[PDB]
Amino acid sequence: GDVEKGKKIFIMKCSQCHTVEKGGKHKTGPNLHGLFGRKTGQAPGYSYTAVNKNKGIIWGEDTLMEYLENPKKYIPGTKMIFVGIKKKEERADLIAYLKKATNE
Ligand code: HEC
Repeated sequence: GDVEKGKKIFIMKCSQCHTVEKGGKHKTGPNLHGLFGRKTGQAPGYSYTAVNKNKGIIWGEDTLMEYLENPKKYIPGTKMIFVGIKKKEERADLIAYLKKATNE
């Protein structure tokens, strides 16, 4: 996917609620650094819903592809208030950006 496009998607659709940098602060949503290969609900010091805490999946390329299409379908009860990203290419660009930025 395209990291620069993915970065723009992130800035416009996610960055008001999320940071990605190491040590980034929690806002409405959790800091996302380290997300890849980690279970749901593991950002240190963030208070998740019980459903996000107990979803029990590992974040990676394919689970982010599904989740970001319709968060509340993937985790009913989530407090992430976000309709989703319908186009797979936008999702794939965004996820390429996250795999860089949350690992950098
Ligand atoms: C822009 C498309 C994004 C992307 C890529 C993500 N979010 Fe959010 N998010 C928000 C809140 C309140 C939560 C916690 C939800 C809960 O506890 O039920 C989340 C959670 C996530 C995750 C899961 C993180 C984990 O550690 O399991 C992920 C992968 C994620 N988000 C990605 C809040 C918001 C928003 C507030 C209005 C907005 C906009 C976004 N998030 C957008 C995005």
